[PDB]
Order: sequence, then C-alpha cells, then structure tokens
Amino acid sequence: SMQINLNSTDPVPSKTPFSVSDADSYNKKGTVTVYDSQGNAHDMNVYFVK
Amino acid sequence: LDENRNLVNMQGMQLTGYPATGTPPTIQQGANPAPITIPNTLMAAKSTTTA
Repeated sequence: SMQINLNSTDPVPSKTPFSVSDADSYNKKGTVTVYDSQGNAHDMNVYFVK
Repeated sequence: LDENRNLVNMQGMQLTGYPATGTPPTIQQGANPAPITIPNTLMAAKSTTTA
C-alpha cells in the first residue's frame, strides 16, 4: 500500500514512455520494498506519467 | 564531514538524505535516503552546446 496525490500542472513527460531513471520521464517517483521466501529483499521504484 | 566526507554526527553515523542526482543534481524525493557525501570533484568539462 502506497498512496499519492498530485497537481495537474504537470506536462507529458517529454521523453515518453517512462524509463528507469532518466529525469524528465516521470511526473513523480515512488519507492517501496518487497520480500521473498529466501529472505532476500528487492526495492521497487514507482513512477507516474500523466 | 568524515574523511570520506560522508556527513556524520559526533559518533560517525551517517546523516541520511534524499539525494540530488543526475545532471544538474535532481532531488530524489522518496528514494531511500542514504549516506550523503560532499567530496570535491572536477568541474566536468561539459560543452557549451547552446549559449
């Protein structure tokens, strides 16, 4: 569970579609972590294009 | 600054932060804030492509 709120003065991210971390390609970034059965951890990035 | 110039308190512990990265450095608000370093670095010889 992760919740976001936005203001719509944002443009199209000029470089569309989104890509991992190129700076113009997302209106916001989000991060959250998950787990698996080995006991590892992954980190997830969440991005928004509007 | 520590001797790596990672910012630390009286007991060497790293003052984590949201990293301005990319070029120009852009605030990664919401990335895991982690140990922040102020190391001196060359001012990149980057072109005058548009002036």
